[PDB]
Amino acid sequence: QEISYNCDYGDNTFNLAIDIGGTLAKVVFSPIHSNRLMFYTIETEKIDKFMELLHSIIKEHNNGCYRMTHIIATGGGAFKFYDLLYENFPQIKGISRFEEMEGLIHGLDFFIHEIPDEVFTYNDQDGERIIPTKAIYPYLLVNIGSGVSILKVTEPNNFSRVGGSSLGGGTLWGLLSLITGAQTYDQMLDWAQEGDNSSVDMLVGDIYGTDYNKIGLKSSAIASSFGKVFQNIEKNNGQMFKNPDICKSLLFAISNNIGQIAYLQAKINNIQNIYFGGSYTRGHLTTMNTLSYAINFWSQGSKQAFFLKHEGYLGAMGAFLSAS
Amino acid sequence: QEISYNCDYGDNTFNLAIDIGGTLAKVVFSPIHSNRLMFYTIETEKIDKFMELLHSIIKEHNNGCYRMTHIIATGGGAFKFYDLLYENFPQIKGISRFEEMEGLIHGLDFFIHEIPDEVFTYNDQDGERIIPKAIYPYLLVNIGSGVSILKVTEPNNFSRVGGSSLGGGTLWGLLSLITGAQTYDQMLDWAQEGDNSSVDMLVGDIYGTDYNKIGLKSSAIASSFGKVFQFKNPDICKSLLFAISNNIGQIAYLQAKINNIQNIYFGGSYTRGHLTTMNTLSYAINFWSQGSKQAFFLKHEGYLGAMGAFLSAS
Ligand SMILES: CC(C)(C)c1ccc(CNc2nc3n(n2)C(=O)CC(CN2CCCCC2)=N3)cc1
Ligand SMILES: CC(C)(C)c1ccc(CNc2nc3n(n2)C(=O)CC(CN2CCCCC2)=N3)cc1
Repeated sequence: QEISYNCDYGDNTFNLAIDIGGTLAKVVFSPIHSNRLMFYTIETEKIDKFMELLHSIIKEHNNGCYRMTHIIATGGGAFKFYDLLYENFPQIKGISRFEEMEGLIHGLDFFIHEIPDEVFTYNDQDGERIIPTKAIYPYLLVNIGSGVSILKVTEPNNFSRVGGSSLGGGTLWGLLSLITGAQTYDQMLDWAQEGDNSSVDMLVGDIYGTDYNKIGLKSSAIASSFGKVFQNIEKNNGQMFKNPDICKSLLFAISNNIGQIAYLQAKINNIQNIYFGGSYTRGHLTTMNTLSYAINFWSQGSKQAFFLKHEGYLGAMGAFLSAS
Repeated sequence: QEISYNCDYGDNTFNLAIDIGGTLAKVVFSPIHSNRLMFYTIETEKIDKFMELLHSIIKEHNNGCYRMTHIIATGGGAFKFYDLLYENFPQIKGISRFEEMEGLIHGLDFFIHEIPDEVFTYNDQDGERIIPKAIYPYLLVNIGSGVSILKVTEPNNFSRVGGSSLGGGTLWGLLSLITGAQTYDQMLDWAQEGDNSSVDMLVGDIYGTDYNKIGLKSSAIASSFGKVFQFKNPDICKSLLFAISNNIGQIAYLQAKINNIQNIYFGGSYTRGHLTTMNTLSYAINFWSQGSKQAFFLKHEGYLGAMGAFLSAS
């Protein structure tokens, strides 16, 4: 989903920014003179195919001219696959690394300051609102991939990772894949969307028979994700539970958890604006709503969720920008 | 698991404190003049048996005298099963209600101040240590089905500052449906035997090395179940126990940090003298605070609310 941006092409270098995660490898590049930023994603585990795509991009978008190509790598793979990369691209101007947290922040900051129609709020009440993007700072980034990293940015170039969590997209995809046997992330999202978590979850209402306003929770609030199930090829003979219900429950469970940790991190760091990055939302309305509600709920309106059109490309984008 | 205590039998009343939670129904009482505190737990699912037990207790330890029995009920069951309670005890001295967070805190604070050998620390390196102002402020992480978190800054100054739906229920639920484990006990056996890297993506899997710039070694868990969408039940168990326990750990740390708290007491039905769990929770606290915060555990971790209700009669 290309972006129009006036790039500086003064050094006549074709910059291939790659971000090789645990699961997803992202590429950001701009054919010289195009004023277009282009983005692809392929699985990390298809490492061969990832390299074919890289050669293919040089072939088609830079006239097969290796000598003018600079590879800039970020994410774990910048170390882990560096040798393989150096070996597979003998003729390039060079392959260099850019630090992962710097990349994320550099990419996000760029989108926040330079790309119209990139940053948006979303809940079910309000719909989608595009932001017309130094009341920027400080801001939080919650980067949801397989796992979750949380970074603060106090000002341009001043950032740090303040924490993270092992309960991310990878937990969601993994649990629901094994349990319900969904084959796509899309399919589990559709299953979630039409499901009912109250079949598998304990609500406050189940415990109290009513609201619990003294602690600020309604009957419908979730007390225990999957709380009803102990209290009741393999799992198919295990299952007495609706797959869509399971998918809903676990999507709420993980999102709400991310929401809470984001909130707590924002709290500590006196941040109002929370940006969600990574591969997790994917413009999925329910997901964005759950995240926005969690932030709103915990902050009582005082803090705000934000999403990004190019949410999965923060790292690769930052890497790209470093090669200036 | 009786505590011996010098109670005030000033009212001459048999005070029967109950805390009916979502899964667990708890009871604390003292036979008059015994100076004994007694504790039983029955599943909420078996509410009828819990009711039968309350009758039993009155018959056995208060001499069949309903007239001098005062029930103090807390937990959501005090609301949801009010009708059953009144139906069971129309003729007792009173059925009082005590608010649940106040009961938790009153229970905890009494155990911290008054009962020797109740509060301990535990990890794999140092073993169990019994602890014998410097008390406040403190945190309570109450884990049953879900999680409540409370801050207590002075004797009668506390609040629930947040909570989590990812509790023991999430663990028992996923592990029971995925693996087939019968009991919380047999999850810990499976987990004891387990290697989580089978299903968890580690830092070392992503970087081929440490990421010490962010303070994470190659063996740190980047994504629980992160290998699963590209399986040994022991591995699953250990993965999810880490997943849930570390999360609770992190959230406890963050809440403690927001509130400038050093000491974090765990209550509920989750630790239950399970060494691994207690180690996991301690380590998370340790890790996130670089050793400057501390997990504490309680011999009667499950009875905080009943205990606080019991004390409200006093
Ligand atoms: C892909 C990449 C970047 C390697 C990665 C790694 C891990 C995760 C998510 N997992 C995670 N993140 C954490 N985790 N676990 C902890 O256990 C503690 C923690 C903070 N801790 C650091 C040391 C000082 C004390 C505070 N941050 C996401 C992405
Ligand atoms: C049994 C009993 C006591 C009924 C119970 C209920 C819920 C849970 C766990 N679930 C949970 N706890 C939360 N949750 N979710 C939230 O979503 C938000 C939240 C705090 N929020 C409320 C409004 C002001 C800002 C802070 N506390 C455990 C035990």
